[PDB]
Amino acid sequence: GETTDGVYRVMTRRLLGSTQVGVGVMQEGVFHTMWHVTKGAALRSGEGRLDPYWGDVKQDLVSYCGPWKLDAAWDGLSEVQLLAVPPGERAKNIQTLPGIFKTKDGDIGAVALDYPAGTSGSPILDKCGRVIGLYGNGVVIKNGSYVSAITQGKRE
Amino acid sequence: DMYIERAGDITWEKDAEVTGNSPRLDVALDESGDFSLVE
Ligand SMILES: Cn1cc2c(C(=O)Nc3ccc4c(c3)CNC4)cccc2n1
Repeated sequence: GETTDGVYRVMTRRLLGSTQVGVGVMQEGVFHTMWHVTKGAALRSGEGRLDPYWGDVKQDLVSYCGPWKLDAAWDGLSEVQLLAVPPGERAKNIQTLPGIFKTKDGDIGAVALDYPAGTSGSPILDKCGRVIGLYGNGVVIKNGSYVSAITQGKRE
Repeated sequence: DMYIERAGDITWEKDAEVTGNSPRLDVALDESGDFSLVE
C-alpha cells in the first residue's frame, strides 16, 4: 500500500484498543525500524504486506522490503533533531546536543530525551534532514531517566 | 498483527524546542542487544 517516504507509527490491535508499539522510517521503498518493536514479524500497510528483509538482535535493527538504506552519521559536534512520534501525539522535532556512549568497541552518539517506549524507532536527524540513526535502545541512568543511543545500520 | 500509519515528513525544523543534556557514559552491549552501565 503506502510506500511514500516519511515517518510512520507501528500499531497493533492485539492488545486493548489500538496500541502504538513503535515508529519507523520509510526511505527508498524500505521500512526501517528497531528489532524490539516488531520482533521480526510481518507488517501491514493498508491492504499491502511488508515482509522482513534484514534484521539483527544485537544492533536492534530490522528492514522491510529491501536492505537497510540509512547511512548518514552524527558528526560528533553538532546538535541533532529527534523527530519524536509519541503514542496518541503529533510528530514533533526536539533539538539536542548528543552525549557519548563509551563502549569496548568504540563510541556511539547518545540522546538524553525521555519518551515512552512506544516512541522507539523515531528518527534522529542532522541539519540536512538525513536520518543519522533511530531512538529507542539505550540505558536507564541513576535518576530513572532514559538515554538512548543514536543507532545506525550499515548500508551494504 | 501489526500495521503502519503515516506520521509525517522527515525534515529539520528551524526554531525547534531545544532541550536535553549530553552525558558521557561507560556502557556495555550484550548479545541480546541490551545496554548496561559499566562501573
Ligand atoms: C525506561 N525506558 C525504556 C525504554 C525503551 C526500551 O525498553 N527499549 C528496548 C526494549 C527492548 C529491547 C531493547 C530496547 C534492545 N533489546 C530488546 C525504549 C524507549 C524508551 C524507554 N524508556
